[PDB]
Amino acid sequence: LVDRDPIKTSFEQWAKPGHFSRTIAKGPDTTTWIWNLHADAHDFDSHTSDLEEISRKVFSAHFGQLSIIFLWLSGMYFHGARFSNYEAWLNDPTHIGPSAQVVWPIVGQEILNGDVGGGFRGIQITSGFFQIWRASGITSELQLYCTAIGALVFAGLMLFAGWFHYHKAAPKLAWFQDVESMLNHHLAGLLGLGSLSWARHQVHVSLPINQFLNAGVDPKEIPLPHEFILNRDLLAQLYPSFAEGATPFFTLNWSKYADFLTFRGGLDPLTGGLWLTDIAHHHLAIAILFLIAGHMYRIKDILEAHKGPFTGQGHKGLYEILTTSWHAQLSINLAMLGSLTIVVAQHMYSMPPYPYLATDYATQLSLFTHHMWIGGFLIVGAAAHAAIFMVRDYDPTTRYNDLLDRVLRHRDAIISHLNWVCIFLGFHSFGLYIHNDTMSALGRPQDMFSDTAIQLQPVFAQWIQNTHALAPGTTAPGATASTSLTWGGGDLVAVGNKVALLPIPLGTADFLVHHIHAFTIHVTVLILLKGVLFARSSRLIPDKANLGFRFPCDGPGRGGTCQVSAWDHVFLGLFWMYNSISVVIFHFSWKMQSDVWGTINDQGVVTHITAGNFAQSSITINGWLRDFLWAQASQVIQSYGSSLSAYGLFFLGAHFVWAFSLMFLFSGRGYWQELIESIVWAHNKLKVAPATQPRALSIVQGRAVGVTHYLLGGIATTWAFFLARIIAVG
Amino acid sequence: SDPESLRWNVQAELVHSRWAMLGAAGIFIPEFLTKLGILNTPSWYTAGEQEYFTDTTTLFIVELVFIGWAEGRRWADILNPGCVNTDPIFPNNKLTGTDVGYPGGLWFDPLGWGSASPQKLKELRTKEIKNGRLAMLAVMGAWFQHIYTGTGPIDNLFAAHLADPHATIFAAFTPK
Amino acid sequence: LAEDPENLRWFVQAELVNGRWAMLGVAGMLLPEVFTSIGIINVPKWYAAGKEEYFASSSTLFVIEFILSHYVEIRRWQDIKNPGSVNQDPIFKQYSLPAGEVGYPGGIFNPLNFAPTLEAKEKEIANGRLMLAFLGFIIQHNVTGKGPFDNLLQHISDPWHNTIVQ
Amino acid sequence: MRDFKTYLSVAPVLSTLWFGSLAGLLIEINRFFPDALTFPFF
Amino acid sequence: DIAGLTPCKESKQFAKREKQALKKLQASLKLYADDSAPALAIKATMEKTKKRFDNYGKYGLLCGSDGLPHLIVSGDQRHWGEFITPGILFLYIAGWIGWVGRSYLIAIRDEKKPTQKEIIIDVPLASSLLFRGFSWPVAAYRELLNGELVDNNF
Ligand code: CLA
Ligand code: CLA
Ligand SMILES: CC(=CC=C/C(C)=C/C=C/C=C(C)/C=C/C=C(C)/C=C/C1=C(C)CCCC1(C)C)/C=C/C1=C(C)CCCC1(C)C
Ligand SMILES: CC(=CC=C/C(C)=C/C=C/C=C(C)\C=C\C=C(C)\C=C\C1=C(C)CCCC1(C)C)/C=C/C1=C(C)CCCC1(C)C
Ligand SMILES: CC1=C(C/C=C(\C)CCC[C@H](C)CCC[C@@H](C)CCCC(C)C)C(=O)c2ccccc2C1=O
Repeated sequence: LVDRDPIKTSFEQWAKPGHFSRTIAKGPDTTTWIWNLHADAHDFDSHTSDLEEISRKVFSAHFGQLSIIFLWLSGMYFHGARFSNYEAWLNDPTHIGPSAQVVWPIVGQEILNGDVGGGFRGIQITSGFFQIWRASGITSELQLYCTAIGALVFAGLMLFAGWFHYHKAAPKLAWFQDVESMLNHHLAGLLGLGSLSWARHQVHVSLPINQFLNAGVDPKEIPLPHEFILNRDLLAQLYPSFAEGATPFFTLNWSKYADFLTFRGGLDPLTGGLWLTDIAHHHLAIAILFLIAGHMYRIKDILEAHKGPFTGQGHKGLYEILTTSWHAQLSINLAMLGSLTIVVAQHMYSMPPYPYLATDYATQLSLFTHHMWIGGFLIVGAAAHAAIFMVRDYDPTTRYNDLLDRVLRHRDAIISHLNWVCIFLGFHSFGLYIHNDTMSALGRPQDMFSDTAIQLQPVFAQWIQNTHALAPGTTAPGATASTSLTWGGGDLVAVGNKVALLPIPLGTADFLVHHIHAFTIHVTVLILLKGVLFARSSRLIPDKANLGFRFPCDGPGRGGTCQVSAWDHVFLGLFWMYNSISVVIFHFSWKMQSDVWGTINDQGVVTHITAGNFAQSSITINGWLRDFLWAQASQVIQSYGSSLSAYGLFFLGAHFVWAFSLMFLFSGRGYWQELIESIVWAHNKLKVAPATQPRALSIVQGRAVGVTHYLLGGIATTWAFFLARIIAVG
Repeated sequence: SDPESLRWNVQAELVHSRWAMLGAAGIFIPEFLTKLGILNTPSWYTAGEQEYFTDTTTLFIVELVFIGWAEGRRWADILNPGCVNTDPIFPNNKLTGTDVGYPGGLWFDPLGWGSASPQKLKELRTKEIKNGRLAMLAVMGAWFQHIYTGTGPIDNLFAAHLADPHATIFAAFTPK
Repeated sequence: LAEDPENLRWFVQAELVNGRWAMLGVAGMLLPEVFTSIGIINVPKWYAAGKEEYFASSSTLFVIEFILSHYVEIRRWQDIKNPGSVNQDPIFKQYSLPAGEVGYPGGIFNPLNFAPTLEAKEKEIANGRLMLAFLGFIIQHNVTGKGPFDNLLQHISDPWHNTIVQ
Repeated sequence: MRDFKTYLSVAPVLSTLWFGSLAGLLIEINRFFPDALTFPFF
Repeated sequence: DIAGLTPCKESKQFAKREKQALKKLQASLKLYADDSAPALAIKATMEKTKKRFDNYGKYGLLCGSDGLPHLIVSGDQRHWGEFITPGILFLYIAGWIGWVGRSYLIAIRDEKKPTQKEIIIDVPLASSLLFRGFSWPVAAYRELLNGELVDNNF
């Protein structure tokens, strides 16, 4: 370390066994430290006992994400370009069924490459470029081929800002350890100056270049590469060059107008992607705020303020150490970032924001479950990293007697409640279904819980849905339809290939899933809540912050003394959430196809991918493999010899990989030792082993190779199960 | 703050160099030489226009039986005797090292003054134009590029195309 | 331990038997080349004696000889663990007794010996290989061919043939 | 520059320039003979 | 010849496979490439699995019912190199994977501190002990069982 510290060598450290705590990787050989090294590679209890750097690394090794997201996207714009189908698909939507990727016909490959639209062999897409891409106030294949290198530009450069940190002799403390302004900036002008800037390049150019696309043409029979300058003459069709107004204000006359916007709500008949005549106004109406907003402020003051009786004395002082944490100001974030992603996953499917979605079924549910697993994979995290706080981050105990020191005060308490909450749920929240089986398999419907047997009567309606689609008669101005076409009141006519959204009815078989979610969302959180709370000390172990937030398990005593910790609460809390999301998905498509998705023809006699089979028959939790899993999936297990086939052909692996997790999840440890030697023996006889003491998995590594597999198994299983029942009918 | 960054053979890279480059000599002067309009013409009838082809891949064999032979003999007794094991003198060997070759065996050696010194003076000559030849040929090997790319009409491959003025290739000069 | 070799006995005798049988093997070919015309596999039979009986078979022939070769060969065994073969000119060579500056062990490179008059098992060294690798050669080229060298009319110049098999 | 009795080192995963490639040259034999399931010989 | 049927010289069931199945491949009356220069079902992918006509070579190859071809390899009638030919091959290749396993290993445990030289690699692949494998004529087939790895060391 020790090596040359000094002052006295540019000469870099390539060669001399080890580094990472101090009777380190020792001279003496071993393997464990090769999963060490990668694991905990990023961490901070080592590197130095002194903040300083760390924030000087994380602001750099951050960077290389943007740059990456940036090398990525490029190979997607390039891809969504010269491996074309976008040109072809756009003159010809409702019709196509898009591609970007294609094999090369090496070995078996080609089956994977199967006629997708504007006349070519390839593998489809459920990742709605070709639909952000509607945008292109321009169109052209080589063009995206500029947007593309425009991408690699931001990268190399927005990747030499990461040389232009840590490796360059760095900023320091004040720079972040004065926080005083940060959000001031961020939200004001980027949050703002994007949404803002996005406005300017969202009616300028895009609106017009799909105002007269929503009809016909073949591009360049429209939208030149410059055309949209000073020429405010084509902006003539889509409202005035302000005619006699000057910089809004009022001494304005309308005997017949009101600038672009003229607010919509509903859905283009010919392109139901929601109206764009709005899409400017809403982004404009954003930015303003941010534009005004990012103009606080300088900190404590506002939190150093409102206290009460039982309230939070420490509210006041809610962390000096919120300029001195990270692990704290990351975990907070993840809960939001994360919880603020799966709020996407709704406003999307019950309010499409891109031209051609809904009709495009599979190219926005992929979405609504990809976005859905982040608004969850980022939340258990958002707990883990709080545990990482709760255990260690600060130097000593300087933080004292406050909102927390409070919450903890009760702790065998906040989690005392929550518990019973769950068993109240569960009993009202799952055995509920099991009634049905036991009594519908007993069979007496009189007494089930059907949308019709237990008292509810051919209506759901009177709640709040029915006071949403109907609200354009309040303080409400209006604009034909609602806000989200899926609401109770009025309207039908949505689309001329297939369908899109319509009411979406409820009652029971909507009533009780909606409740299983409760109990599922709740017991998830119990285990993370109590997990992060009891982070450091307890009446099973108090001497219990003494290593780190991991540690395998304290020891055979006290009865059990194993799981405890909170790596592990963030190990069995993943375990749930994989359900939390994995059953919410299961919900949406079985609805969204049992009803909604389906299809018009004469007299628009609606014909769902399934005549609402849901009805009386998800209520039975077998119906959930009678009507689901065994019904759909018949497309997965038919999928051989085709074009997609890579799904069925995954769906066996990964429906294997999962069923390999249990081995990592379910087993001892001096076991594979006791085994690894028999091995090590046979090894020595030929003279072939010892060097680098081969060793079994690091108790908790073992759990690391559970879980992670159990998910990348149990998950892509459906990622396959899905793309295979929306491609092809649906 | 400056790379770390290398070598050591930093000593050997420099002798496929005098290999690569001197060598490009062979192409540089014979080409242009060629001999414009010699009088003229290039015609080779002789072993070549009637005995069923002459070479191509008996070409190589004979062709680099020799290069064969000689390129090997080239670096692998450039010099290095001692020629085995077992502790470090670095290059990745000099496991010849402290012994050149032989303790009083034969005339391993060239030349008096117990070494191999091809005398002291001659930095001249080959420091200059020669590790020139390295440099030179960088840019009239960057001519190889200019000299022909553009696959004289007789083929557009993967049709961008991508605009059009007029042709290109070689013979000397330039429109400009 | 046995630093290194070794061996000895070993497979130097290993060779000479290759050497001197690759030599013979090629006497095989020698024949059909001057006053030429008659060989390849020619799966002989192999020179074939009298007009007084065989007749396709009378017998496996071929199969026998080498039952014989067989105990004569145990015999050369019957030598090399423990040195016994009067002449004694393979196991090290003749020149009676000697060479075995490698019979009790300790070689490294050990060149050897063995003609009284005179010289050596040496330039019977290199007819030694010429012929092993020759065969390599010999039943290399069949698998497409079977004949050498005319004059400068139109032969030695390789005209057109036909892959490997493929 | 490398003579006799082992040489210079190399990284953690030069196996990722050994899985990719070498092995990679082998698709390169699995299209030259675009097919197997027995094989002619040479 | 053996349990399944005969090779390619005739195999009815096999024929039907050639034909429907692939050729439906077809299946696309057109699908546009009248002259067009990409969409390559058209040329080979079929013809490369196809011009594989009433020839595949000829390989014998037994072919059961549904006429997918079965592998006997019992060293008889025709089928010998469906295991041995590609069998010794598997042997020879491996073993010269681990002959050198027991090599860029038995070359270290010595000199000075040799305690993980192996997480980096001294000669990459060994590129020194390299050919020791093709430069196995006989080799371990004697010197493994006599000396070195000698029962001693056993
Ligand atoms: C803003 C977020 C983000 C950031 C910057 C971090 C940063 C950090 N986390 Mg963290 N974390 C996050 C989100 C984040 N996390 C989330 C959402 C969770 C919930 C799962 C966690 C759960 C978590 C735990 C339990 C731990 C950390 C730890 C850490 C620290 C260790 C980093 C490391 O060595 O990489 C770790 C990554 C590897 C070693 C790479 C292995 C990745 C495998 C599992 C592959 C994943 C599957 C994928 C499909 C495989 C690729 C495809 C393949 C099939 C080809 C580091 C400070 C660790 C710590 O000890 O604190 C100091 C502790 O282990 N995190
Ligand atoms: C060079 C290496 C080498 C050699 C000679 C062997 C040899 C052996 N192993 Mg083994 N093994 C190895 C590496 C090796 N292993 C590695 C890396 C692992 C992963 C931990 C194992 C895991 C393993 C297990 C679990 C078992 C064996 C067993 C055995 C024995 C049975 C052979 C068998 O069927 O397993 C086939 C061989 C493997 C599964 C090993 C995979 C690794 C190979 C591919 C190493 C390839 C070389 C590698 C790249 C080194 C780099 C080269 C370097 C010089 C630059 C045999 C003695 C079995 C036993 O004990 O019974 C006698 C037992 O079941 N091995
Ligand atoms: C520099 C600038 C700018 C700008 C502008 C800008 C600066 C803009 C920006 C914007 C931003 C944005 C617009 C954002 C975006 C984002 C995104 C797009 C993302 C997305 C996502 C999500 C959702 C999550 C994650 C994933 C992803 C990434 C996909 C300018 C400046 C200036 C100056 C000083 C001078 C004068 C002029 C001006 C102008 C005044
Ligand atoms: C047997 C095998 C395999 C298997 C396999 C299986 C049997 C399975 C696997 C699986 C894998 C995976 C699976 C991975 C992956 C992936 C991915 C890419 C994913 C993605 C995703 C995302 C993005 C997230 C979530 C969802 C998903 C999953 C979709 C192999 C074997 C072998 C041999 C003989 C020897 C040598 C080597 C090899 C050649 C290797
Ligand atoms: C199966 C199992 C094992 C045994 C699993 C092992 C030993 C997996 C590790 C195997 C390594 C990854 C093989 C690595 C070898 C190769 C990387 C070396 C050759 C390099 C390549 C070229 C092949 C545990 O150690 C364990 C520990 C704790 C709880 C549960 C379990 C558990 O369930």
